[PDB]
Amino acid sequence: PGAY
Amino acid sequence: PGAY
Amino acid sequence: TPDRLQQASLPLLSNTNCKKYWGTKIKDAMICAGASGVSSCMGDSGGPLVCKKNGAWTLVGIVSWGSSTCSTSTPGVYARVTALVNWVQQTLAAN
Amino acid sequence: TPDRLQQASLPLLSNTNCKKYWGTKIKDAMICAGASGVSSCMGDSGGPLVCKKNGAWTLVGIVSWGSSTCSTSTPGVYARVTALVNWVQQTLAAN
Amino acid sequence: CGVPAIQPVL
Amino acid sequence: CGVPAIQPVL
Amino acid sequence: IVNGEEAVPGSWPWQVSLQDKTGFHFCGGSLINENWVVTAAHCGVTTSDVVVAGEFDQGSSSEKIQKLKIAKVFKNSKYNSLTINNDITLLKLSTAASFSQTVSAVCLPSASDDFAAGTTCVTTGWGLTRY
Amino acid sequence: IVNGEEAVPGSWPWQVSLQDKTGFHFCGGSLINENWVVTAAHCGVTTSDVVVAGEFDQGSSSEKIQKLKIAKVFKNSKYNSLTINNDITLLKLSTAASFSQTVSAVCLPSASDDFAAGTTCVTTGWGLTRY
Repeated sequence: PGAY
Repeated sequence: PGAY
Repeated sequence: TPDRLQQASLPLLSNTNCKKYWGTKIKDAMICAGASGVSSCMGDSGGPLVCKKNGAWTLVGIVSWGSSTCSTSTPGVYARVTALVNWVQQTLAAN
Repeated sequence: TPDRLQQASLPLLSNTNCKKYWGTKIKDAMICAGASGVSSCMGDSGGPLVCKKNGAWTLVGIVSWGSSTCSTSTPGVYARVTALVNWVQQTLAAN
Repeated sequence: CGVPAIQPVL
Repeated sequence: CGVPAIQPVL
Repeated sequence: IVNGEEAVPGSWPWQVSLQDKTGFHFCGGSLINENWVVTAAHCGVTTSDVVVAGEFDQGSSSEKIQKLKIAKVFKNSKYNSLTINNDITLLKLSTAASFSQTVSAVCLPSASDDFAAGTTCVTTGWGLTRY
Repeated sequence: IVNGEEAVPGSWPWQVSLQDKTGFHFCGGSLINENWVVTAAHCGVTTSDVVVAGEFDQGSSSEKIQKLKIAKVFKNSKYNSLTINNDITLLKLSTAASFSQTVSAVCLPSASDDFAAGTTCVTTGWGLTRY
């Protein structure tokens, strides 16, 4: 990820 | 991002 | 991952201040918050960032992205609802 | 973003070697490739990582994620098709 | 909208 | 499957 | 949420949970009315996913929760997957949610609304508590 | 792809382009047969998105490309959005693709297949060429  |  | 719903209050930041942490990835339809000892994390995405305006909680941002390790020291990034509300109105109005 | 379709060849790595760059984020249904001077990047996601087996190109991985700046020095991460092919067969067989 | 029947406690 | 009519040039 | 705290049950009535058919919570959302929930475009919600409303404890089997089906997914046409910009998607529910003390709608701002830096707001969810 | 090179036109017949209704390329995919394309679960493909086949230059208006509609999206039930694990989604096309010299299928491995580390394989796409 990096996105939540 | 982090995802491609 | 918690079984029970969590909550946290956090300050809103300006995009220019947020650009110091994130640089050019911070676009106009984005709004940062945090870097205050708390942090949204994986699994929270899509959820609300509400602010109380005139007695009522108003949807200000939608959890999008931020630090990969959910660092409480860096601001999270949410979709800015003001820049999107016109599209929501149009979509509801036609369906 | 290129108008014309790009291509690149790159070596496959072992998950244990890849864990040195990515740590515990590398799961079993993942397979790395790259760190060879080339790198998949944003917009490539969903696309193929094909290997030639017995004369035919066989789908080995699907572009998933990797470095945020597409560093040609770090391996990209693709969904490992062998760990998923049974689900594909089941899905096609029932629709 | 925006005013819960069970108010939040912060 | 897997064998293009227009072969790749690497 | 890292360093968050437990909320009072039912105090954030619009908070919904997007779960796949497996029962796995993968993304949150907000009810904007009885037939529409708003979430992130990058959640990749499909019509086989379910929207759970009125839920506080995902481990409880005794909560009166509402499992609503999705009729259609509306991904913002301006959404950019490469930059994750305009990350908003609307969900039209096939089954209409029934508002009660624990299920209701959050308000939307007008395009004109300004929220000053420094303002303390709130965010809720069942996302990881520590990485 | 960073440091990639231009492919011979039509040499990767299974490569498809997922575009939103705006015409924007947001993710790639592979045709596995005339009615099914495989892509990443995290692309968040919906039924209003389009699958373009037989395309080489996204800037050309003179290519005989196939714009196929999506009937149903099948997100792998094991997909984990928190870890991005089991990142695979199947697309059932409402309109069947017509195979030709420039449009055909990639082969799938058997669950038993092993691809040794060190093996040189290939990846294609219209993703950024430099960040």
